[PDB]
Amino acid sequence: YTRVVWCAVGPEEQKKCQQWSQQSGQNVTCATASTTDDCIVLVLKGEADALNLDGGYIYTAGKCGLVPVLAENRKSSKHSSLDCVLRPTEGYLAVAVVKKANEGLTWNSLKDKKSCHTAVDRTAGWNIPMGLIVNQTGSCAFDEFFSQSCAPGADPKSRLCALCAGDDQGLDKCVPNSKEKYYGYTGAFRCLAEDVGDVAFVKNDTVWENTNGESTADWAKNLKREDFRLLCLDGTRKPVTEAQSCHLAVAPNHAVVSRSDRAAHVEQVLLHQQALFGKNGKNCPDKFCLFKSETKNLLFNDNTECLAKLGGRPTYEEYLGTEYVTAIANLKKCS
Amino acid sequence: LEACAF
Ligand SMILES: *[C@@H]1O[C@H](CO)[C@@H](O[C@@H]2O[C@H](CO)[C@@H](O)[C@H](O)[C@H]2NC(C)=O)[C@H](O)[C@H]1NC(C)=O
Ligand SMILES: *[C@@H]1O[C@H](CO)[C@@H](O[C@@H]2O[C@H](CO)[C@@H](O)[C@H](O)[C@H]2NC(C)=O)[C@H](O)[C@H]1NC(C)=O
Ligand SMILES: *[C@@H]1O[C@H](CO)[C@@H](O)[C@H](O)[C@H]1NC(C)=O
Ligand SMILES: [Fe+3]
Ligand SMILES: [Zn+2]
Ligand SMILES: [Zn+2]
Repeated sequence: YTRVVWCAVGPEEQKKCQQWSQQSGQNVTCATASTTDDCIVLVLKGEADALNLDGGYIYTAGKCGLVPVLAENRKSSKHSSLDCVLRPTEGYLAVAVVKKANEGLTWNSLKDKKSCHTAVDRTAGWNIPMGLIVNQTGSCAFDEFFSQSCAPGADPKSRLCALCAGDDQGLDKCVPNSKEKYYGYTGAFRCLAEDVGDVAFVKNDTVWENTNGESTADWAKNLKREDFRLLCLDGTRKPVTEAQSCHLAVAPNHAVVSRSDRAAHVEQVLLHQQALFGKNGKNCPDKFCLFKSETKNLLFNDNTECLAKLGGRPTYEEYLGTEYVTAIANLKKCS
Repeated sequence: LEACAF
């Protein structure tokens, strides 16, 4: 068998990857790059094997010939006797989140407000909301819609990065990795929690996992769910218990991609590494938990129960689904 | 809506 070379995005991921590599007896080793697109290039060069990707990045990777291998499966809403690895994935709910106290704001008055996005090119943070906004405004000028934003990966001098904050030192402002304070689901939801933004584009799970004590993180530890509302596309505002009726889209779960030539082996190695380090794995929490990182969603989302086998050996289009593929293609026409 | 970005 060969070792599998994981690609870690930024130094926090790299630190986790190195602990995993040590715990796996070097069955997994680590390459690191600054951004997800760079990891994708290491994988296309064959200098890394795999990483787990949001569906907007799966589209980038898939256009370049990389293939989905296993998908993130979180706890199911409904009962299933099937093992996690075989239980079908469900898709997460992209939402637009505001503060309850910001009473006047709805979907229809977002123009000129401040927004917080997980990063450019990610599903709930970018492709879904900006694709909807471009379509509804009839204008590709999405860089001018919000007065200011944090949208990691955008030009650091532009309004789309104005609200980003960088790392502890204020370096790396707007870089699309966990060094940036407002990066990712938890960093965009923190951008809203701290009222840096008026709106955060994240998924439903984000709000629940970072409120009412579910996170002990200093910035989250004291947030109340009731202080937040979801923006629905019909212009109404709802409590965050209503995401199933007040979302912008259902997103394909994050998934591992690799070169086609390495997919079989990546899939076999990961199935084994999660038997050891996954949720109730033989060596988690004793030795190392592959799906934990103190809320920071490093390498995998912290809410991942297991990586699950895909039905029908799907291509990346099949995996993402035809509508979402078309939605991205249409939005990408703007650039 | 075509080629690899890299
Ligand atoms: C929104 O996300 C939250 C967090 O994932 C979901 O709430 C969880 O649902 C699971 C399965 O029902 C429960 O067993 C967990 O206890 C819940 N977590 C928390 C922190 O309350 C919720 O179901 C999602 N809402 C929708 C409509 O999908
Ligand atoms: C933005 O608008 C485009 C243009 O209508 C949407 O694309 C259409 O999606 C439907 C269903 O997926 C297809 O049958 C049409 O053929 C598509 N049109 C084009 C030009 O491809 C797209 O879904 C919208 N983006 C969103 C909703 O995020
Ligand atoms: C590493 O992989 C080898 C080969 O499959 C396997 O025998 C061993 O159990 C694995 N050990 C760890 C810690 O992953
Ligand atoms: Fe995502
Ligand atoms: Zn829906
Ligand atoms: Zn197929």
